[PDB]
Amino acid sequence: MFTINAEVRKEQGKGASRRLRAANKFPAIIYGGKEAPLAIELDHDKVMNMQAKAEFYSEVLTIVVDGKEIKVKAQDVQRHPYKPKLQHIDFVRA
Amino acid sequence: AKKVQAYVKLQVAAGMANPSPPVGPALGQQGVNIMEFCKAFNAKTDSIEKGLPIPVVITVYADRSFTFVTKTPPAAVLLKKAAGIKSGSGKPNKDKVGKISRAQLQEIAQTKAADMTGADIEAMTRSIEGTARSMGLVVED
Amino acid sequence: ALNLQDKQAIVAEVSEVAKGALSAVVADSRGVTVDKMTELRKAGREAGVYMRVVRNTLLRRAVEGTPFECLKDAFVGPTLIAYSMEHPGAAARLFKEFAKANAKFEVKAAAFEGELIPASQIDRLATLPTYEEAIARLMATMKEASAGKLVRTLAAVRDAKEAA
Amino acid sequence: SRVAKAPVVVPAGVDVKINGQVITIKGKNGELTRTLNDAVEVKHADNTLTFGPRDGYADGWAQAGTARALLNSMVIGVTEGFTKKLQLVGVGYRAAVKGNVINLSLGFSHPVDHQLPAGITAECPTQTEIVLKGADKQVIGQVAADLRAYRRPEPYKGKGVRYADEVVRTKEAKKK
Amino acid sequence: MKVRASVKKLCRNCKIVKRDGVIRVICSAEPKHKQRQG
RNA sequence: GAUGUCGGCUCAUCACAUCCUGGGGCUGAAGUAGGUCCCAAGGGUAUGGCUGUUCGCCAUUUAAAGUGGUACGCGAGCUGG
RNA sequence: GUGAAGAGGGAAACAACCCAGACCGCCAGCUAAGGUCCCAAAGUCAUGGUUAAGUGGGAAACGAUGUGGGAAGGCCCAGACAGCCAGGAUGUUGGCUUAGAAGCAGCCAUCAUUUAAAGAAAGCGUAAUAGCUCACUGGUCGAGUCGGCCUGCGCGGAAGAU
Repeated sequence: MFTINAEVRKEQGKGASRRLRAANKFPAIIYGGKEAPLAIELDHDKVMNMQAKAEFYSEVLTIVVDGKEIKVKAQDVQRHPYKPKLQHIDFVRA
Repeated sequence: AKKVQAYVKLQVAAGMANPSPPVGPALGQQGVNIMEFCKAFNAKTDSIEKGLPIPVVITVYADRSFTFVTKTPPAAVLLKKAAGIKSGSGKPNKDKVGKISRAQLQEIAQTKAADMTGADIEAMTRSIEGTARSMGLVVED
Repeated sequence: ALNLQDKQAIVAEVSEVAKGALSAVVADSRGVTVDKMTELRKAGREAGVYMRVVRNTLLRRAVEGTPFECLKDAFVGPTLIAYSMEHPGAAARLFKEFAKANAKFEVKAAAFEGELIPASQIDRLATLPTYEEAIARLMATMKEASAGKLVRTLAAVRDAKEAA
Repeated sequence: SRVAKAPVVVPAGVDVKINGQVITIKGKNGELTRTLNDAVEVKHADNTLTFGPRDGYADGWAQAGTARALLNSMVIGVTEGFTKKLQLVGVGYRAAVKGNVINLSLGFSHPVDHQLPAGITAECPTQTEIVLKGADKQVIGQVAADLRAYRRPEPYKGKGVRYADEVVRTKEAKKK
Repeated sequence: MKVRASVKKLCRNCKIVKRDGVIRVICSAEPKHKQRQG
């Protein structure tokens, strides 16, 4: 359903990641296949109102980063300490 | 509140609406004087049998003006009669207390025809099917 | 767009028949009342005339999706439509059955054999023998004027010479 | 919100006079029929009323439907004259008009001295039935609302002064 | 009527209306529903 | 190197989550009356016995016999029991 | 860490708080935590968003039809969503139960009819038939509207010795 965008990591680690969530972004990853793990940044509230309809999980994702598309389905979820809001999501290739 | 109900219900034998209890409370509550209704009703009942329930559907307007429609005897009365039963089972469908043929059902249907809204004489039969079904008569093809 | 199909199907279902009707009648009631509707369902199945009560929302999407003749200027506001594709006279009689239980100023328009009929003209028009009874009355009008009238006149002159 | 976009188009020979936020309706057969927008701005234009947000506010839609409603109400007040027919159920109460005075009983040993405002008038056909006259939709119901205050249509046997929106639903007695 | 706290719909004609800083249940079906604090 | 205790009188004072008149909703409240019930500190709010004593038991007043604090009010006042 | 074994600044103040570690003298400037209308020294600061409770600047469970923005999306002038108004029908006051038991006292059937259409009924309410709202049907109606979620702000909950 959803057509979203991503940036390739300027900065990685816990120190890095707190300054993304300060600016209302968070990180993510696309693993699987014969090919390398694609580490990405997303925007938090770009997805937060998408995954409010169940179509985020029933249908595959258009995620474009450095103009590359490989298609993606959701995996297990990392959550903030006191909100169901997304601290980090895992993804698998489709 | 205007205090209107459309298509107010009665089912009563033709010669017994003088007392209020056979008629129940609802006619009073829509403002139809029970005595006045019984007189208006008697003029078309002289060809009806004593004790036999006659269907009556009333519309009452806001200003307590009323009009009243009188109907041919029930499907429920005719089916009890044709089956030789005084009363229903009180349990529909799972308890059988008799059976009724499609060919008897079609005659029950033709006696109700002028009230029936159906476009086929079968359509009519299918409406009275469920009257047989409520009273514990199985509807055989 | 709508999420469900119900509203879009029913526009096509009326449009087919409503372009088709040889007479139709577009009327006002805004709460048609079920006592009347049932007696008009009852005598419509005698004449094979069909009747629908229908929203101006359905009809206005009908004017957009489909071209109409002689009925579409009358689809604004509260509307019943009684219609026949068969027996044109009975369709126009249906409004005289409804006028027995209702107000007669309520027609906005009619169509008759593709003619637009205004709200004031139909009340004369509508007496309307059906197409078989009409054709036979026209056919008698010409058979009579051809040879019967000639003789009427040839008699009337012989009668004046007859002296009493 | 459908009704904050409504342009009204006020009838012929009604004068709707704008001091900005006080808007004043005059015409034949009455005086002091008026409306105040206080949160929102109403421009009158030539006759197409335009409703929007006011300076020094944050608040939205709240007074803009009211202003449309209340102005149209007042334009019909002076144009046709608003509905007049009042009545009451219950023995021995009355509402018999004699001049500026509405005559009633409340069982009291003092005269009740229920009186009509100087800006309205009334008459009576029969001793429990009232006909009120004026061109203001607010006032006629305000003097009715104080005459009902402690004689409001009861939920049980319905007795009260009856006009406009009414709460009575009827009850049957307790089982014996 | 009970004074209460937390405002709820007592019936389909409880409109629920904010008078001053407290939400009141105000109904035009039944006077039974006039709930004082919300 | 002394912040020292109980109950009652006299004399009090302050909090209202009001004993009562008062204004008002609901009611399975017809009205009445009661059940349910909100605002309200303004004002009135009983006595003899036995016990160290509040509370008790008993006789008794009036329409009535309240709620809470005060070095658990008040021994540089009293009974100091 | 501080006091114990330290002065000064800020907190309505204090023997441990937060900043800071008094050699003295100097009507000297900057910075910290903290502040910037008057007490009282400095911003009634510029731009945008929003509430109307002294929330702010006092705390929870809890709740709803309190109120706005936002992005993503269904509905969406070809007519919305919701109310208000009018229709709510044929068998049929089905069978049992009963004073009548009739959509709404109880229990069983949970159906069929001409229908563009009306559940042998979702919820209310003196036991109840009632009165009422309700989809669905059609008016009024000609523009925003609602479910989910992010988010600013609210609420009542929050009654006592001076």
